[PDB]
Amino acid sequence: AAKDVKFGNDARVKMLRGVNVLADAVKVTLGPKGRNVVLDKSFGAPTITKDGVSVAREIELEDKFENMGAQMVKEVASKANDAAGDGTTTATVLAQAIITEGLAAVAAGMNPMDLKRGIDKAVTAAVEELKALSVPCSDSKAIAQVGTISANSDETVGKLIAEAMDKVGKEGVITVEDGTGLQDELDVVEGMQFDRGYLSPYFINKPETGAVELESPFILLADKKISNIREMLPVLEAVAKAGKPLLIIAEDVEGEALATLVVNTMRGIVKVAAVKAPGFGDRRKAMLQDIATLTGGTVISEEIGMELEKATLEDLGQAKRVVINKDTTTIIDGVGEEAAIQGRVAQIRQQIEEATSDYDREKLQERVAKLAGGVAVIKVGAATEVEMKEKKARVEDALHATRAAVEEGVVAGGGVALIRVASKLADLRGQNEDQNVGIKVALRAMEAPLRQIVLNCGEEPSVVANTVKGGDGNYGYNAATEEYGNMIDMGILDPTKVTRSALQYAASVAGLMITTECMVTDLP
Amino acid sequence: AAKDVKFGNDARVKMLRGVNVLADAVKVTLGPKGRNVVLDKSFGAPTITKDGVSVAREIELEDKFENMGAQMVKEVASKANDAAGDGTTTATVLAQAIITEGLAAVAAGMNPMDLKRGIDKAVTAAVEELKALSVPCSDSKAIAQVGTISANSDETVGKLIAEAMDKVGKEGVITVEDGTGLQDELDVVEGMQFDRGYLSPYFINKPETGAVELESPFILLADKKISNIREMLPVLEAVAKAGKPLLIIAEDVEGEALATLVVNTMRGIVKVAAVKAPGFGDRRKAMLQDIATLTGGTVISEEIGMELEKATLEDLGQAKRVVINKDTTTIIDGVGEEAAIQGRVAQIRQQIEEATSDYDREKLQERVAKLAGGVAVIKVGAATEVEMKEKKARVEDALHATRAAVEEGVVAGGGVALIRVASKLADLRGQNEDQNVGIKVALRAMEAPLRQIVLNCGEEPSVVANTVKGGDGNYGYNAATEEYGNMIDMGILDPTKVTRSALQYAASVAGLMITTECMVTDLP
Amino acid sequence: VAGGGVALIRVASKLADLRGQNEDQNVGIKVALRAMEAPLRQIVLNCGEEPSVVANTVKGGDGNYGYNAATEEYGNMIDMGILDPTKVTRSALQYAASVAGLMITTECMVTDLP
Amino acid sequence: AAKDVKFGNDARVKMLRGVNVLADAVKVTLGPKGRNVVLDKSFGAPTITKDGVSVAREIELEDKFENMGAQMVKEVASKANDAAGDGTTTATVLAQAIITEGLAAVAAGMNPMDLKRGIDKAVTAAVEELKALSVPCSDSKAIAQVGTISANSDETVGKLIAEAMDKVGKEGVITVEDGTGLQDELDVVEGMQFDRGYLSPYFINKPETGAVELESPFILLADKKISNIREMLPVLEAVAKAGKPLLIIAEDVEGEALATLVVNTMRGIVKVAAVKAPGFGDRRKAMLQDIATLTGGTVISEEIGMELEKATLEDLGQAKRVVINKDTTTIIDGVGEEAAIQGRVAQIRQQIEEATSDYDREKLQERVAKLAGGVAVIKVGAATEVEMKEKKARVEDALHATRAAVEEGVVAGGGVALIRVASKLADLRGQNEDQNVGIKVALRAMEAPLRQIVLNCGEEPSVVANTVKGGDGNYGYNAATEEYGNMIDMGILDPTKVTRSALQYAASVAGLMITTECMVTDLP
Repeated sequence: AAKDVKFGNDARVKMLRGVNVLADAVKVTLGPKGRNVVLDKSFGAPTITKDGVSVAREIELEDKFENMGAQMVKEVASKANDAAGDGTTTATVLAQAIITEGLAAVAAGMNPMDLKRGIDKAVTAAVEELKALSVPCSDSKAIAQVGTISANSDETVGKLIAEAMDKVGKEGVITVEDGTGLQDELDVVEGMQFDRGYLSPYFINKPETGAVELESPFILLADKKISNIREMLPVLEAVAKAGKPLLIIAEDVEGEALATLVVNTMRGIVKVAAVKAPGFGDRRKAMLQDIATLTGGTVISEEIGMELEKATLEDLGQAKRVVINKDTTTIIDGVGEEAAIQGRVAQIRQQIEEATSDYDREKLQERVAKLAGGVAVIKVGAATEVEMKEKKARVEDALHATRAAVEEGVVAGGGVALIRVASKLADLRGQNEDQNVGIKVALRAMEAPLRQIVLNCGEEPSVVANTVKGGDGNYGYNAATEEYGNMIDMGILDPTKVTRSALQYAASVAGLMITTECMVTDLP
Repeated sequence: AAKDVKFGNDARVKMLRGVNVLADAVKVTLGPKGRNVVLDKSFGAPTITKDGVSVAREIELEDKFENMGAQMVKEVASKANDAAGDGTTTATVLAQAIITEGLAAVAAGMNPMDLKRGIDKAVTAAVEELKALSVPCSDSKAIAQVGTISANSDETVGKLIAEAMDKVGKEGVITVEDGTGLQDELDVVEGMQFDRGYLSPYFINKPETGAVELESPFILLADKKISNIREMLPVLEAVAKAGKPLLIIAEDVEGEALATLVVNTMRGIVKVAAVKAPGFGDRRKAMLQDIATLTGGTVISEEIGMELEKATLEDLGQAKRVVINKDTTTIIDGVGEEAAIQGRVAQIRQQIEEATSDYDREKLQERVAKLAGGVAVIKVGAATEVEMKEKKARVEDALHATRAAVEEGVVAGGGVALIRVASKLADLRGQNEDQNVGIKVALRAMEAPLRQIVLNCGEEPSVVANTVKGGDGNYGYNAATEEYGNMIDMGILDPTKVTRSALQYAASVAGLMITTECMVTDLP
Repeated sequence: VAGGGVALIRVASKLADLRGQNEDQNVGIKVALRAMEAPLRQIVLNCGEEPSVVANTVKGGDGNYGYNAATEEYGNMIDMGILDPTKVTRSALQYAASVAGLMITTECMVTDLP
Repeated sequence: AAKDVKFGNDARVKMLRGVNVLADAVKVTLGPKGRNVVLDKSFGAPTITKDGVSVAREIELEDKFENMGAQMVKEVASKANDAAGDGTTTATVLAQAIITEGLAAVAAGMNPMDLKRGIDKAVTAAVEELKALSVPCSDSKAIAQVGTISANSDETVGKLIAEAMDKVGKEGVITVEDGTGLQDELDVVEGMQFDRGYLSPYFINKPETGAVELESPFILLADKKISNIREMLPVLEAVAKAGKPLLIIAEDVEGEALATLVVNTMRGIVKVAAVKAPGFGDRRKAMLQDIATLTGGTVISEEIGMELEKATLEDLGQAKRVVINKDTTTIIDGVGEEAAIQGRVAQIRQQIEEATSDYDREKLQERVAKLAGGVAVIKVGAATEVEMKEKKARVEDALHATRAAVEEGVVAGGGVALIRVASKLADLRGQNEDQNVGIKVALRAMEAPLRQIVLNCGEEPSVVANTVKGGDGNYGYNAATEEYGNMIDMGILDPTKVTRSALQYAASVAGLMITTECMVTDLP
């Protein structure tokens, strides 16, 4: 198609304008005094929300260049929430601050590349100071406290998360499902989790979390790439008959088969979802067999001369639930008999001994950890379902937050960590003056979220900022109570992982935009 | 699609103009001297109505932002009518008053959140004062009186209702249906009512009542989430023969299945409605079986491996009638054997003995209450179908009003209760000045309905308001007769519940609009 | 009195308990008190410093303590030789309020046609 | 009249565009390879010129704001030529550089006042480095070299100027006239010069110099301020007979009288020009009397009761020539008797013995130096009238430059003094970073003239700039011969006074414009 090509200053102003729409929309929601955004729906009543992730999702602009800006920040910022379970909005206001100052500078005649290098130096430093400020969360006393705080002072939720983590370990797999009737339950079931996400959205049956959820599905395990639905049909009919869901695991699923499957389950014919088999090379075949043992299926490989058309319901594995992310798949309550599974574990566990290589040994260890590890399942009861769904939501958010803490610790929330960390870097320098301007740009940017929060409250951002900078450690401003003090003690905190991800991703995309000299889109 | 995004002042005035159209259209109908609204139809001659709910239903605006506004108040205000059987028009004029003043204040530079907090404080204060002002309706004399007043002073109607409540209790389930000839009938039948409403509008075949009404329908009881109508087809085609309607009670009806159900029943192919199964977890399955017994159907649960395709007409339950609200499902005259039903009752009642907890007990007592309780059916007699249909309608309204009265009592109608209550709160204060302005905003808005009624009467609203503020208790202005005095004595009253509801939902949606800083909609 | 507008903001900071006959009157009072911060906020603004912060710091101290905008230094304004005659500050405030009062109470304007 | 008022950023770009037209116009004339600018005249053929002053005089822009900018730099830059006899184009290109960069910085959010401070520091430091870099012009051999170089290498002009200064001293008054024939002449005559200029333009009959030149005029001396032309009329008519011009020396000539004089001398009858009496107070009356003695006139003062109405041709003074600048009046060959003049010298010289105060001693010394010192008249001869006029011009120019050189010395021309100095100041810092940017702005600005010159020569500006920055002292680029070397040795030089003046006035106006936040003009 004939394109429209814009260069330099213009490309930059269009982009700025697009992200300004995006950020100005999302940042009104920041903090406890945050405002509402109303999002129209063609059918039904409009949606009222304080959730900036939702708001971001809705933003698309008419002008193509402006939309490019908005969509760039939108995506890279999504990556923050994806990593730590939170921080997308923050990533966004940071991005907006850095880009505004950065562009100002570039247009003022400073070198885009030197500015980017300075920004990134400042960010690296900031992440280290962040490691310094972080308060560790390690014994389950801290664990339960953190979960509790994230649950909005529900101590039951803290007790719960901590019990789960002690049962399955801190790195162990934990699931949440609806409760049976007002008492919580906790059980370890046969299960596994690996890093492969859906091969396409539209498989998503749980739009809140953006995930795939299947109950008691059969699971198809085939070691080959599946490009054509011609091989699949008999197994698909056995699955149409047994009226159960189905999970496809292959070397990959592409093209004809992929489109036909998406179209098919979206039209409600034979509900199916597909993900890639984990890993590559020989360990791919092996892990495929591991999952087979866990779920009680048989791997179908062309290598042994097995064909997918002659495959039946019997060759398949099975489990009670599966949940699939953008990047993660979790298999819950697998049917495979205990003999097969623990004997397989013994095999691999002996392979750990016979290991001639450190790498190989560790790969085998990963495998036994997953297979033998099992899955923690929290069933949330409330007495009257409303209270249950609410609590359950609270439990899931708290869980993500607690995992982030368990990994990297917690820091003062409400953006005082960022403004703190930033207050310490004033002496930071680069290789030349442009680099230095880049550094100062980022430091000023780290003041943005706290200032937005303070603004939504009707207070003067510069004064609050001044007071917080004047103090030390985790000293900051509690926007909720309008009270200064120690932010951890006052129970206002973010996982260190969350703030780090927010700043890093923000700075990444801002750097990319600051260094963009040309844009290409289609003509209207 | 590409969006249009508005901020702050711009979006707020937009919203304001939208709710002003809705309210101004709706409030012309208020009071005894209320005016007519003419609603166009593509087919035939237009509708002339004094009913503000219908008017509300019709309002949709050309401007997307303005439409969002109107739709918001429409949605939250509709709820008062949902709860109390009345109060939606009131809620809307109340809301308009709160919104106009509130946004006015916001526009002056006051803190939106503080305005909100102050409004909510005045509303809490007010609901309490309403309980203070409230007059109990307890004995069946007063009950019959309230009924007679809601039927437009038809004592037959009062007599009938009081007789119904005496047969099934004040909390008991009561129904109204067409009569078999001139004279009324009253019968108690096996039946149940639980709080789950239609899973979608468009299921409504009776727009006067905002209800779904099905005669001699089949009932499908499934313990499953139903996502795919392919599962339904044998059952739906089987129900398409025998030419009877179908009620789906399941864990939920989602996506494809729901969409197809809506479409099919709206194109007249098979009349169908879907509702959520009551409760959650295990006791959900228990109640489902309760319903199954009541209707002589069979619950289809995946747990033992039953599939919906393998369901036949015989697995379906039946009743002479079902009625579905937004929040309610009521089943009338089930086919279930008296032996079966009574045996299930016996079982639950012994389960009550072994109960190791009060919680378990109260839940069971609720269940046997429903099952053993049955349903009162009032058949309205007339002589000439026209008179019957009319009287029936009046009986329904009176029924709803009387139930609202038995629950929370009655207070002086004509919007004078609200203004009385506001006069008692003149000293109410907040944490700061903006909070105080919010309070005064609410107190002043509470004068709006009365003031409107009086305007429609062609009288001077301020003078009447002033005179009413000057008196005490249930002293107020009777607009029909242009007479001041004791409003309860004059038979002009509202259930305390509907006035409460109107005020609360009004303040709710108003609070939300006052805190909206951004709106996102599609492009024209 | 202390110049650079700190006399007006001092004076204003002492009147926080001033109340009128009703709420609109109360609003009148706060409008005017808040207005008295305007000259220093402006002075500070032209200097490229943050008006709100300086204002804040000045209100916190007492007497003729204020901000010297020339030197960016806090202290005793009079001791720093920075002052206005009391008469000029009064006249500025009083006349300002006079015309402002008149404009606020103006309901109609008549001028010739273009 | 109603005004158009622009603020801030908008106003600044208006100014920027205005000085951009002026400068881009003037700066093409700069190199020895400088280009031509063509100036339309309504009657006859257009003017082809390389004189940037001439170009500047013509520039007036349609947009009132753009015009304000242009006129600002135009006026203060004119002040440079006025001080040193040269440097106006330089001042203008310098100003354009500083304004462009400075406003860039301001728009990027740097403090206007701090940028001004930084610029002003850099210039003060630079003027010092310029003084260090300066070469003295002291012995008359050096004086003759400077004159010769300024004369386009005519050793005759150097000879002339040196002989002239030797006749009258370094500070003595020197004038140039038409020669009476081939082979120049020099004579010292009775004459004087004091610093008072015309009281108004439009008195100018010599637009080339922008000066007043009157031949054999009458001189009026009044110790009064003249507000009304009625007192003047008999005197104006007395001057009207004998058909000679008239010089007014008074306390002042104001309002009606001055306007009427400008007007009358503009209609071509009664050619007259007016100036203030030199000095003020009592020393002014004394000095007036000195001029009276020199010219053989009589002071007319009201103190002794003399009135202008009774003044005749006899009271009027006389001289062979008078020349009046914007800032200077010089009177050449007065009719006063040698006795009168030398006797007045004796009066004052005896007053010097009696002085009990040093200040008075200095003032009297000033007066006898002026009186007894006389005026040098250089009469320039050549072969043909044309050659004579050409040479006369070369002599006038050379004299300006040589005077400037005797005062402050010479520095490397071709704009390399500026770029040299700038290279010496690279380490200079201010009180904060904004001040630093100010400093770098001015330093960068100092390269602009040389860069312009190299561009006009068709060579690469960055490259030449660089090579000159690499050497030391008076090392630079000769644009004419495209040869690098020692600029003074190659005979390419500017008086230190003109380069200094240029940089200072340029930075002056630039400083003002950068700190301009509001512009006010008339409506179109």
